[PDB]
Amino acid sequence: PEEVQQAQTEIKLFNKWSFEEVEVKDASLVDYVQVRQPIFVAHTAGRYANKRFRKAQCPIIERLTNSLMMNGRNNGKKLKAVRIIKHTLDIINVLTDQNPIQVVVDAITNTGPREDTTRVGGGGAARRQAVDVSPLRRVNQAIALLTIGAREAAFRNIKTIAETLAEELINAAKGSSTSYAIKKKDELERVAKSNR
Amino acid sequence: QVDDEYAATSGIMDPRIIVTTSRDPSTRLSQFAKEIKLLFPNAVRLNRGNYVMPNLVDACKKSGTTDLVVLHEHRGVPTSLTISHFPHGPTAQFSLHNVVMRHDIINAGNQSEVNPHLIFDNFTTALGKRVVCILKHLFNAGPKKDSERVITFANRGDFISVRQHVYVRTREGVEIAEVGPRFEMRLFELRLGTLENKDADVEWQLRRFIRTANKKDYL
Amino acid sequence: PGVSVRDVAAQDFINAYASFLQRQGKLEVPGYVDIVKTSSGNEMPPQDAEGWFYKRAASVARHIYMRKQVGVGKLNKLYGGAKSRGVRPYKHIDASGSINRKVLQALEKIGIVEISPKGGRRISENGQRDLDRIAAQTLEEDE
Amino acid sequence: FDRTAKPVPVITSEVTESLEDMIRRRIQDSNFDDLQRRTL
Amino acid sequence: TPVTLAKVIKVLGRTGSRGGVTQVRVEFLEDTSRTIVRNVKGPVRENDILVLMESEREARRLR
Amino acid sequence: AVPSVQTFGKKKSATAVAHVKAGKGLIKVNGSPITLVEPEILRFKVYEPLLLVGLDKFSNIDIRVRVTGGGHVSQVYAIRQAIAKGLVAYHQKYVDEQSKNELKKAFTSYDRTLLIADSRRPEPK
Amino acid sequence: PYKIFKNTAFIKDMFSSAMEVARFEGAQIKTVSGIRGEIKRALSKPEGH
Amino acid sequence: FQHILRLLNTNVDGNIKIVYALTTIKGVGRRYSNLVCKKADVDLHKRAGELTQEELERIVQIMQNPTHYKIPAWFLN
Amino acid sequence: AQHAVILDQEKYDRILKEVPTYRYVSVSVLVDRLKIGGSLARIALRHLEKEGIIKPISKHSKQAIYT
RNA sequence: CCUGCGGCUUACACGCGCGCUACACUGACGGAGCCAGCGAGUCUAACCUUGGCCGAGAGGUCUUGGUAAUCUUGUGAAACUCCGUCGUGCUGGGGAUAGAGCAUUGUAAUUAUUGCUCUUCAACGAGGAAUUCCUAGUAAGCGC
Repeated sequence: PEEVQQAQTEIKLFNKWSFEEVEVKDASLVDYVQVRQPIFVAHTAGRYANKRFRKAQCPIIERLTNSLMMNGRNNGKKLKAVRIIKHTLDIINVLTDQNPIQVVVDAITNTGPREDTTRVGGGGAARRQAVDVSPLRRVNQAIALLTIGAREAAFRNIKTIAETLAEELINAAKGSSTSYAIKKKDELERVAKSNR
Repeated sequence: QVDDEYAATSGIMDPRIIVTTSRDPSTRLSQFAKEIKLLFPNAVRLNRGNYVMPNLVDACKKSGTTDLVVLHEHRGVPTSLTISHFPHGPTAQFSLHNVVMRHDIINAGNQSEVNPHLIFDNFTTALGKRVVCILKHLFNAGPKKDSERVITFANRGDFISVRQHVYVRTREGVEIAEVGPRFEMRLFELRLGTLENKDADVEWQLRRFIRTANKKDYL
Repeated sequence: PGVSVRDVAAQDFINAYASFLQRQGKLEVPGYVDIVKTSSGNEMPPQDAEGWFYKRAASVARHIYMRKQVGVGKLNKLYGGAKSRGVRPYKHIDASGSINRKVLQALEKIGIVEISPKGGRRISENGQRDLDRIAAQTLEEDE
Repeated sequence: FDRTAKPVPVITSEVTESLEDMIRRRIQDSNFDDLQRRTL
Repeated sequence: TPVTLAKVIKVLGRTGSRGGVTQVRVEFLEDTSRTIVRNVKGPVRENDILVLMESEREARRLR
Repeated sequence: AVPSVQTFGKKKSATAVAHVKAGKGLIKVNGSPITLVEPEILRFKVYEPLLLVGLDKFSNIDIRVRVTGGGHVSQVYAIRQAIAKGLVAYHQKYVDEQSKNELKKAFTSYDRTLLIADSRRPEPK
Repeated sequence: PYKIFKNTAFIKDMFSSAMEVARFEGAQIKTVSGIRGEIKRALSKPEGH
Repeated sequence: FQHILRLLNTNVDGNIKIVYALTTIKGVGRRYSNLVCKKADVDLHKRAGELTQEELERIVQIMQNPTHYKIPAWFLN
Repeated sequence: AQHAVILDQEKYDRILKEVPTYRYVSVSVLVDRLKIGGSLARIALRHLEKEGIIKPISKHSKQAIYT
């Protein structure tokens, strides 16, 4: 068909958003976020969970696609997550028509809590010790916080999951702390610097 | 007596174990599988999820394993057990009845999982010999001179019962503490073919609707 | 270059064949559709219960074009699902037998249903011609 | 009426105590059963 | 408050501490002279990159 | 005889076998069009078989496929593997083997799992 | 009997309650034709079956 | 649009569609409501702000005279 | 009724003032208490005449129509 | 709500535990599409079956296929996918709870044995102290 000829030259993301010209804003995420893979759909179910750093081999978009089916009511549903991801990407490209990939990457870069904190047992005296956060660890924490805020949005609201996800992604791209993930990153930095 | 299932490997190599379950265990059945894991030395386990048993056992066999135990249950509590000795060895299929749970009663110390001391009590008939050799070749070869972990098999009234006891050689005698589960174990078949066959040579089946099996032990 | 119902879509050709039957008009639908739910495992009645029988007949014609022959057991299990039996586990049930037998009689009226080899359901020259006409009408659905 | 097989035998403090004292012997005299290690 | 960047030179070993957090030597990515041990909690490796919110803070043995 | 090949594609439990002959650029799977993905969201990965080498690269080859077993999601992956295998096979006997090696390298670097078989199979612990 | 598996049967009309059967789990029933057997467990929702 | 009103000594709202407002009464369920809406020749998707008292008394009489209008004996409560 | 467009004329005026501009989606067309007595979520059903404001977003369906 | 060890009673106010169902828009109902494997099945008996039939359904009609890859059987399975309906409402989520009718046995269902249908529409607004299991085709969810 016509879109078959269109995608025959440029392998866009589902032939609706270009899978090129994606940029990572924040530093310390190069080789921690997979954005160099030209693919068609985020369901490449090859064996990547076996190793530690092979989890960075899957795309962060495919990581969020796995994060959609993270609930008792939906653990193991694939095409529901894929269609919801396509709807959320269309909602992002409607709210911000630059690129769903670029806007999502900007939100991921702006939703990162740069510091961490640990509770040390101390032999019976727990204390708050500020510690660093690893690159893939920070990326996974941001993705998890975003998916959790999106899931917590659709508790008493007729809004679609794609709609709440796009609203949280817009709040994270703005960094306005109007989403749970951005509020969580701000509170995490505040707590880490509270006991630095 | 050592058998063709054990003659080339009885005291030669010390064994490893694999503990698993039939399909979708209940939580307490998993906990009991944990107990039978931590009782045995050389203890490694693996959950069975959506696995074809010829594929599972065949894949476990090239990786190298001496024996495989797998369980059953009835609405939370376990009832059955089988042992499959890998190198074409005999599968044995038992009914297990009672249990005490280390989680349930108290934390009474530790299952130190040292190469334990072995006790097989009151086995006379050649079937008792088969059970003794098959079960002995699952424990570790080489406990020490004073290995304080005494495992105990008792064969009174066709219901072999197992406990674990830990002893210290106190002033006038040993003193023991009760650990591990306590059992009412009873077999009902022996097949020299491994369970992957489903049709091979059954050594032994318990006659059930035979009159005299009210009285008689060992068929 | 060859026009097939298999090339045509599910919802698109389903609506097209249902409208063509509605354009045909005569199908002799049962009177039970005013009260039936088309299955025992169904809970509410069909929303377009007048065109539900038409959609079922269109799907049956599509199956008869795809497969050689089918039966009322095959149609019922094909058009069958689970049940709202309460809280106990729901197995899959079949569809209504009398509705299936009436629909089998309903498609031989238009000549779409014929007795297959060793009995069963097949298509005729009139049924194949009507299917080809509906498919060619749906072949021009690309505008 | 009659019985057809022998199911689960109930244990008590006495049966456990009997097996208890016999194993108190059976390590008190330090007789012990084991796999034996073949050379060559 | 611009948090600098740091490339880990190597994961510092024998850092006895609570399981989950480890001291690792990182030289700052802003300048390859500023190098210090830092307490990283996430799953990390060597020759990676990270954000350091403190300039001259250095990790110690946390028992 | 005709210039043709028969190739297979497997899944978790789904198989797919396609006979690819010298044709006109058609792919009939159980007598149905190749642009008829049942989910219809799993189409870009499905049409990636015709996208990894271009839409006109197989304009002289006809495909007759049959997929069975497994699941419906598995059937698509099996059909994709069968299509990749048929494209590689017709590139070797019905076309030049150097072009077969080049297309194999391109499809491999795109996604080796289309041609290679990377099952979710276990390993001992 | 009223329902028959292979090597397992379901029994009506001998008893009328549940604890009747529960008094007898382990009795022996012999077929009139002549094969041995026993009873094993009680069905609850059927009253004596 | 109409709010709740007195119907068979109940207060029934009309802003909701014709199935479920015709269900809240003792002796009528989902299927009975659906089939009496089928038999009273009213559109199944209408909310009862419309359907003036002509059709309301028509469904009153189809309640008190159901077997006149093909309500079968196997459908009875 | 008493007009058969009750709470759907002044609300329709507000929608033509606002919804024909930004626009909203099928989920955000429930704003301004779009509820019973009219069309709560059926604004996309009546959006055949109005077009050229924003693409839609269908949850149960899947569509994006520039309306 | 079923159910495994503990109180008390008969010729019912209870202590320790295992499961399923739900507590709703990734939802719920109407129609469309659909991908399995495991085996099982009847000779002097009636099993497993195909179809046509009628009855909403439940259920009754004769027949071949099969003593077995042949006929079930491609068990056209369920979750799954599309649109339709609906708006967070303890409603259409939810059916514990009853009554009535229908088949359907069986000598009888009577102690709702079972199955359909109608009607009845509880709690359940995410569950504290604690709490187990778990590192990939894994937890998890679905069916034959």
